[PDB]
Amino acid sequence: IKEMIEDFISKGGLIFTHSGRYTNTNNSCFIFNKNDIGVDTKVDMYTPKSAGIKNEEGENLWQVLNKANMFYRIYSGELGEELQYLLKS
DNA sequence: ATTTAAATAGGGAAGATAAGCAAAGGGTTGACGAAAGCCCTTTGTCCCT
Repeated sequence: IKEMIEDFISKGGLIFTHSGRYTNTNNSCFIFNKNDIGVDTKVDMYTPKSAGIKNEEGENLWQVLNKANMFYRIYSGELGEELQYLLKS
């Protein structure tokens, strides 16, 4: 999923768990919390115009990153530092 | 204006079953998009001659 991670970081590409776009659309205020991520915490992601890339199944990065608790699995660092550094950046 | 007070209201048995509750048709349309790129303009800012 590195070929989709670098594509999302080549775009605007922000990841948050607290935003203000759910109240007013013209906000663009994004907050990521460090003390709230757990074993089932789901996060959201923003890029301009919601541009994405499939994975030869019909899934973007958001559909991959929330299924089977993958975000904690890259976040805790059990998949190596090759993708954990890209996730932390 | 006056006009009475006491005693008591029954026990029993039943309250029917059979049949069926239609069929087609339809259920509106129009407004309520941010981020980025591109040219054009109108006015701060320094200039000379």
